[PDB]
Amino acid sequence: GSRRYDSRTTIFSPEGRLYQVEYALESISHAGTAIGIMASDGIVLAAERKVTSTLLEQDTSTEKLYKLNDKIAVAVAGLTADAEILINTARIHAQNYLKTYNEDIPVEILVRRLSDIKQGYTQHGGLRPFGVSFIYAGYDDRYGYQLYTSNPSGNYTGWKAISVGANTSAAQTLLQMDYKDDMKVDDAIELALKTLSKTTDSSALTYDRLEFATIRKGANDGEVYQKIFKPQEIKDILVKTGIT
Amino acid sequence: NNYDGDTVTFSPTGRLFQVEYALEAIKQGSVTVGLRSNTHAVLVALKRNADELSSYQKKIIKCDEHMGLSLAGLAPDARVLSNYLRQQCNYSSLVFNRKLAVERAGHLLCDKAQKNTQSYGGRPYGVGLLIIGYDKSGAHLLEFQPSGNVTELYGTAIGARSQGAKTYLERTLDTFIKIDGNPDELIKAGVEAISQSLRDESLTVDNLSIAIVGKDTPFTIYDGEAVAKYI
Amino acid sequence: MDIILGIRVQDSVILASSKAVTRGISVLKDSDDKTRQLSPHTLMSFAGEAGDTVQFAEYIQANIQLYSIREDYELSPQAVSSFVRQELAKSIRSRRPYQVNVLIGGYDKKKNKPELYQIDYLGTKVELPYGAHGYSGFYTFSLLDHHYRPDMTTEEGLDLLKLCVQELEKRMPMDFKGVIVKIVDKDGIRQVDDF
Amino acid sequence: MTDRYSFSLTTFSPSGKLGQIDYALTAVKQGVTSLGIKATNGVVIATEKKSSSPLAMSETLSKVSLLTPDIGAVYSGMGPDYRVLVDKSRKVAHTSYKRIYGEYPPTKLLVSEVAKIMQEATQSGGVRPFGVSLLIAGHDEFNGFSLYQVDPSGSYFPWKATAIGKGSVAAKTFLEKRWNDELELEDAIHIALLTLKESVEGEFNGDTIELAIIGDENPDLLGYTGIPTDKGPRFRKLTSQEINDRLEAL
Amino acid sequence: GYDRALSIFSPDGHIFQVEYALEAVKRGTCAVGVKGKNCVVLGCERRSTLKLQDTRITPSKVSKIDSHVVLSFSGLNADSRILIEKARVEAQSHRLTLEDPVTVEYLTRYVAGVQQRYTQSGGVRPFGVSTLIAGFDPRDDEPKLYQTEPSGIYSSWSAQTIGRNSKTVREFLEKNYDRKEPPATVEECVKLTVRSLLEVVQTGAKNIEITVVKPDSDIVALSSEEINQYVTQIEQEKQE
Amino acid sequence: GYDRHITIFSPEGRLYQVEYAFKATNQTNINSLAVRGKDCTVVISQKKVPDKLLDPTTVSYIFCISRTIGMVVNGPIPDARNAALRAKAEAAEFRYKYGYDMPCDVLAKRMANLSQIYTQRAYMRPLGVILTFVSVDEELGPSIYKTDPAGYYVGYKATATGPKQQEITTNLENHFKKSKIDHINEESWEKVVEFAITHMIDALGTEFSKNDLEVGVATKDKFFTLSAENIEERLVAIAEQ
Amino acid sequence: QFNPYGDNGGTILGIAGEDFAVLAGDTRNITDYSINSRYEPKVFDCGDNIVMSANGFAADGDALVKRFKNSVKWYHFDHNDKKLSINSAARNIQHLLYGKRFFPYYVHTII
Amino acid sequence: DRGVSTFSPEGRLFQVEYSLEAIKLGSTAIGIATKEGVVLGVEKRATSPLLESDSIEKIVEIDRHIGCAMSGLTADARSMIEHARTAAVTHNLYYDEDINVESLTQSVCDLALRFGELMSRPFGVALLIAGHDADDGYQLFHAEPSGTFYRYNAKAIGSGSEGAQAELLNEWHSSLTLKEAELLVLKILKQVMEEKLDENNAQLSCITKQDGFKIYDNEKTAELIKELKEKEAAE
Amino acid sequence: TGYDLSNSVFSPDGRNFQVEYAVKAVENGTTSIGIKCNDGVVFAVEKLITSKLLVPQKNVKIQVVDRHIGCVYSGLIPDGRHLVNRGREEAASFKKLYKTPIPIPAFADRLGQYVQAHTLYNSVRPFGVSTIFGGVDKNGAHLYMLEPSGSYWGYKGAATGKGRQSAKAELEKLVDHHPEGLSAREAVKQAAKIIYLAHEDNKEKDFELEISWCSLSETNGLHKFVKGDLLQEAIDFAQKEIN
Repeated sequence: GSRRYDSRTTIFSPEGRLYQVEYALESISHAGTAIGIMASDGIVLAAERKVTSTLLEQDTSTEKLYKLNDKIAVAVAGLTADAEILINTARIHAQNYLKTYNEDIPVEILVRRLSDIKQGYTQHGGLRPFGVSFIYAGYDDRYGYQLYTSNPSGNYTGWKAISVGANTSAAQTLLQMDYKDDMKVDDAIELALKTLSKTTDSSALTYDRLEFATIRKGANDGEVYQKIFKPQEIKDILVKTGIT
Repeated sequence: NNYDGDTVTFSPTGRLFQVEYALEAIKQGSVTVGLRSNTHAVLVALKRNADELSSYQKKIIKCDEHMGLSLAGLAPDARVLSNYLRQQCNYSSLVFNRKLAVERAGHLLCDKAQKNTQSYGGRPYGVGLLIIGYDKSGAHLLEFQPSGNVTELYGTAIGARSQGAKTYLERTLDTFIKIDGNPDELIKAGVEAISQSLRDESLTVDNLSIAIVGKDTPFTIYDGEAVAKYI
Repeated sequence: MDIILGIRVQDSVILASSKAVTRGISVLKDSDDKTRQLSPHTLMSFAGEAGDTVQFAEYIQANIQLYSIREDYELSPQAVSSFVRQELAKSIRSRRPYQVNVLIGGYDKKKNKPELYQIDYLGTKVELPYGAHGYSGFYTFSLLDHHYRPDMTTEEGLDLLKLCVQELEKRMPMDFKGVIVKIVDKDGIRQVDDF
Repeated sequence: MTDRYSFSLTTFSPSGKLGQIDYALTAVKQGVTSLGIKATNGVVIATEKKSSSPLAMSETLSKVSLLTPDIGAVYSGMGPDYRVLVDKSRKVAHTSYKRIYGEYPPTKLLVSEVAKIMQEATQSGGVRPFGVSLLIAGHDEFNGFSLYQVDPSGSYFPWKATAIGKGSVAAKTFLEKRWNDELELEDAIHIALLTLKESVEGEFNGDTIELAIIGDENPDLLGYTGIPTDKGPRFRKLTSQEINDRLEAL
Repeated sequence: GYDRALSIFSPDGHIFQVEYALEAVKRGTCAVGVKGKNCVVLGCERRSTLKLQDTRITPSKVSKIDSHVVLSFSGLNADSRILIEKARVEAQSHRLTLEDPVTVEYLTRYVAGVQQRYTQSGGVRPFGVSTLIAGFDPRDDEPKLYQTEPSGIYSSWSAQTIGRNSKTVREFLEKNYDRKEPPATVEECVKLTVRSLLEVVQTGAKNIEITVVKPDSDIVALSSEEINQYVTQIEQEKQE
Repeated sequence: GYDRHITIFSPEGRLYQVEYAFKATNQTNINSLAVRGKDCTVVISQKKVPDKLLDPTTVSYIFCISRTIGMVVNGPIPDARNAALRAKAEAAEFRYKYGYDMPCDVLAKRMANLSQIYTQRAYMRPLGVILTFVSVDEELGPSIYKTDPAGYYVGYKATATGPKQQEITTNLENHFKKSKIDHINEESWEKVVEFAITHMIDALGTEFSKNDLEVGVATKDKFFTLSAENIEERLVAIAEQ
Repeated sequence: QFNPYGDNGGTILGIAGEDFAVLAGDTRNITDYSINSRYEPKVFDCGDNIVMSANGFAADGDALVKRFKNSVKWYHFDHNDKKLSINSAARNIQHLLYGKRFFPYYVHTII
Repeated sequence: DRGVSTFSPEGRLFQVEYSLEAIKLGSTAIGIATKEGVVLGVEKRATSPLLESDSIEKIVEIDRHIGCAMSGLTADARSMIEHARTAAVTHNLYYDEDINVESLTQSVCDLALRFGELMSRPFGVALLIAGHDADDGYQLFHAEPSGTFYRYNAKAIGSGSEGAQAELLNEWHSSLTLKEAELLVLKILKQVMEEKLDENNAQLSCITKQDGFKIYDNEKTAELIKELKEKEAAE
Repeated sequence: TGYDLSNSVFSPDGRNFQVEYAVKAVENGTTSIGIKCNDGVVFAVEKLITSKLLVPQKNVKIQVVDRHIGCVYSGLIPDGRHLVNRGREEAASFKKLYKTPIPIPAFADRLGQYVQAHTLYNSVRPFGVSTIFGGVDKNGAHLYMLEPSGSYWGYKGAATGKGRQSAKAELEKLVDHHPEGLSAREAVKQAAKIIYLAHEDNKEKDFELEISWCSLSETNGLHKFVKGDLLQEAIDFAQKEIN
């Protein structure tokens, strides 16, 4: 019968690793670098696009940064199509929580359920895992500003600053060097771009190869606003920190 | 060789190896003999123990008052098939108030076994069966094999070294076929036939199993002290 | 079942619930506690169809206790109340609905406010200064409309409650064998033992 | 009987490639060239109708398909995979959008649905990926005109202009030279016609070229009158004649 | 559904997927539990290739199952979340029907059963996780510590350890734990637990976690300071 | 290379099972040809009866799918009959659901989509057949639509299928080059059948008796197949010419 | 409206001695005011020295007795020809009947 | 690879045969049948001195008149015990009687071959099922993952078995008293056990008609171990 | 390669090797034939007498479907039974819905489509039988032969199994020497001869003849077995012709 053609996506190696998870991570490591940095007064997400052609419609585009609800966003590294499947799940899961409890979903709870979905694909059902890693940036009134990452294994951890995709070893070293706890959001923005600027496999960072988003308390008192930077706004922030 | 991974595969010469390997567990099974006159049908089976401290595996199972079988091979597979037969004899009574013809019992077993020889992920039955009964057309003996092939016989034997008993009966044919109205003579001829298949061992009292069914005798099993009479 | 009341004063929520359990022409019990603690600062009283009431209250209690352990955190009363409403709103269109009315009294620690939610078996939720289920409301709402004040102390709330229980013992056809009273405040849930 | 193939047929190799997506893209590479150009007041999509035999009637074979009255698609790769995708795409515009909101979906969202279908063939049990890349051109009220490419992985990207298939590397280069943000629709048609001649060997005329636009609303193509606010489809397939007219002035 | 028998026997009578799951446990960070005379302690290594961690929000390694029972583990983290969730649901379900919280033996037997089921069901791989489960039966003061592993076998331990270099620390515990005389106090027991981890750990910086369980739902985490004290006190005594 | 056993892509983006299913198409060694008249559509196919023990009347690769649609298959008969039965079912259901006779091209599309699925879903093999559907559509007039194991389909002015198909094809292209039109400009279907047989003879360089052929004709509101005797009548008329 | 029950009359009677027991019943079967049969036995030997009658609606009675007889048959098959004791038969019959608690066998049963 | 329900060319089920290997690796279990009872005994085999050996539960009650000892992958046995208990209690509910030992055993063995592509693999544990019933008296059954069960006057399973079985072959006679049999199980366990037999790494149990199935406390077994040395020293 | 290890996989030739391997199992079986006659059809088969012990006459191999259809087959016997069981369900259903008994061509496609279905997936094995079958319907007599691939045609005469070519040769003579028709009683005799002639290719073991027929005039369009005086008369006729 059909056993002959079954890759057995959910088995252990003799060393006790999940091949398909390892290979998925290997896939992700060639994806555009995405960085999250957490400040005391907000969170930055920055991500680099897979080498743009000049004819790409840059402003009506969303490859790397997605809004989950009003208080939570994610940066994507890996297969985009795989990521959208998981994003709609997350978007719905946030809406059920609101509908049930009349309170926006705590960031960790949303992250756990997405990570639990990923885990399932590594233990049962014989399907390939999702080739995606997320950086979650969000706010809630229990823990305030939070950064998380999850990867195809279904493991998730929290961070002050972190990167995913290409050259994370390089980038993690640079973030470790210049990050400090008391840091404000505009310091974090600067750090995020300077880090991508040094780790990029391109000749130099331009606005047309970037996506950028903040989650500040930057509107009117004890309330949280999500900003997905328009192309022009990135170009300006690239000048204001003298990268171009 | 490359064609024996599962039942759903034919070899280049048109054989079904998993079925043939299933047939092979029968050959490893302890010997059992069946034979009949026109008035009774008899099963004799040599039972096997694990060692001197163990019981001797039952080889004969009653199916209805007028039907039963002996087994050689995988015992649980006999339990499954004999159970299926009990149900079919039962269905026939409750619905039609009719005793199940031994011929139809054969066809039903054949078709049950066959399903397992044409679909993925199952496996053939690993047991051979000798079915005796007395129905509306007299005494019958049947030989079931897990290929699905069922055969009506005057007498036969299956299991290890069944070939001796099988030739003996083939010689004795015109003698035993006419042991009518005599239970104990047909049994003796049964016991004699099984003896042509013994080696380094003869029939003891907790070693030998006989079953008889016929004109005015319900299918009944003899073990223990009530076989001594025949050694 | 029958009598369940709640009053929310300045710093606490008070639940009063009748002690009688009646089947036919027999009062089977006169000391029944028609309440479950859902979390250390949330309490739920219940009245309605025999069997359904306890089965529902315990089912809710189990889910809220599960949530508390999973998140190592206590849901707000507003959140617990919305969870409960949804369950009843599901139930009303089930094959056999839960016929249970509840009051949820809680102290929200993030807000430092007491809260009282009245929810009927249809899943009809309202937050109220005082609430009642069943015939009780026909006497107590107008009484409370008169005597209640928003800034009352827990002691003043208990007296306001005595007034309600006095009226109900005077005018209600059935002997409900008094009430068990429970206060929910910043320090959790405690039971008054003399009423 | 039934599907005992409930496991993935596309899996990660040790390098992290997804073989079957890679190989499907290779099939798209072999496929006949198609392209799309976005103007300020419209979009154009075009391809070659490379006929299998001259005894075939190639008008009966539509490579450019209406999806909604304001959205069109074209492809490169395996024709039959395209046909069923169009079928599924038209249906999903209704079931998961129009039957809910009483209006046709905006382009990015219908595209998003198609992409979802294609992603699922990349991960579900018992299937290979689709062997096509789509260019979807469309208009909607709040987003204007747009153009999207969808690949076998289910990834999609918006384009000012692009090409896919056989001679796409050359065609993309041609389009970079010629594309500007002030193109009027007739200019983009003319550029599409130039770009396509490169990658076409044989006859090049109205019967061998398939070309459709997302432009102005066409009341004459609606089918009825009397509802002022219903103005007609923006999708229009150019006729054999209309193409030849523009080739004289080529 | 996906059916394939992934956990099957091999000619030597080994179930390789169960055995490879054990490998995944061996690669996991170390966990140890030691039971006092009137308490149980759970200690856990935290692998120290990671700074820029946010420890406010990163999943702690010891989980509460009910208010009187805790579970720690070594192996795949994502797998462990599944066991913990199921264990928590069963804990509440046991209260709802039996009107009593679970015994530690019961909760262990449940989790062990889940693990075993995944070793003989179609379409699923075994849990790459072994657990230590510890606490106090309700209205009982005698402490409990159990260990489960991917095969589904479980048993009780005076003290025990799992994960990477657990053989080193099991060695330590075997020469330093008197059955006759269990760590008579909280202080005493936490110390033996920290020592055993120090054989294997590194610095006892943010590299050790300790959780103490006393009877009647008395469970508390220790903070860096208080562990650090134990670290500094044992190293000074060591200079001999 | 298990990528050669099921319908998954090969490294050069190919489906070998689909390709090998095309090779099964010619397993029967029959050629078929279809043309359009003014009023009709004619399909002819070689009929080869090797074994003398066969009942020659039961040997057929032409099928009456509906009252209006005929179908000729090039390929092994089991797969052919499997396709024929399905198409008959699909044509009947269409009538019931939508209240008009299923058009040739739509049935073609529908069978093409069914074939496409077997190229994408692993548990189904493709059918080793090519299906030529013919009718006089009530909107489109005389029609030929053909389907292959890849799930491809298109309409034809005329077509041919089988091992010697290319000869017949170029023969036909040459005729239409000369004729300058889309069809056989003939009044009766009888003379279109004559054209069909004649041009098959030139291209194949063989002569036919009445039992070497098999003819199906579609007119407005019926498709029918000719008896040996109707064909003989037709052969005779060509000979006296 | 279709009524799935009927009343076939008859009466049955069981008495137990020290070392014997009797089970008696009339042989008349009726519906309404008609006699269906003057001899239609409704007390049966069921094997293992158990006699049984299921009086009331004969269809249900014959279904029950048929099923119990079958139960005795399978008890032998599954428990090495063991004799079914009267107390065990009683309990078995409880389950037979209660299995149709929400669409009962309309019979009064004596063994 | 190859299906889980594949026959070998010798006519055996690969997966069943391989499970038999796993059982040989298991700790020793011994049962002896007398006219005064059946004794079941096991080697606990703690993998480390730190593990509390009384938590090793390899002898198990099924009903009051039926007990069970196991050897092999012992986690595989939880559900077989669960099935057995349910079957026994259920039988009593339907029939107001005790369920026969053979019937019980047959019920458990029906589980065994319900694996394939139903569970995914055979059980990796053998069982000694011991009990009493009125019709057949004291009984011992060896239930294997092949779905076959054999009755035995005495039997050994697990690692020490071929040694121990040869020992039981000589020592068993149809007049053993219960005490004689308890000693015998202790004797044979000490012979085949790696470590030195004592009351913490072996366990005894019996089932008598009068008192049903009892697991012996460590104090009781200790005195039988002391009693065993005294009888051996004195010849 | 490895194209031949899994049913429904096309080889690069265009062949399904597993079906072809099933044919080998058919060719390995005993011989069976069918002869179409004027108003009916005749079926016969060779039954190898493995042993003295086989009760003669009592292992019947020809099977009836409905009341008017006979089926006989060579190869794996249980596979043939499975096929007839399905044929029986198909004919029951046809008669249930349409009242009339199933016409023979209709019945042939029912088996054809079912057999062909077992060449479409790798999760089933093709049938290990060629099946000769037929009967009388409102349009006359029909004889059919059906192969593991699901291929079938109508036949003037047909044979399959080990003696298939010997019997074909013999059948070709008949068709040639009786162009105007063969009677039912004649065809029964011929059937016996041809089975005896085709027993040359299988002659270690000796055999038992079994015949059956449907004739509009001789059996009233119903399928009957040939027994007693008529069987013996045909056995005799065959005995003559081999000496």
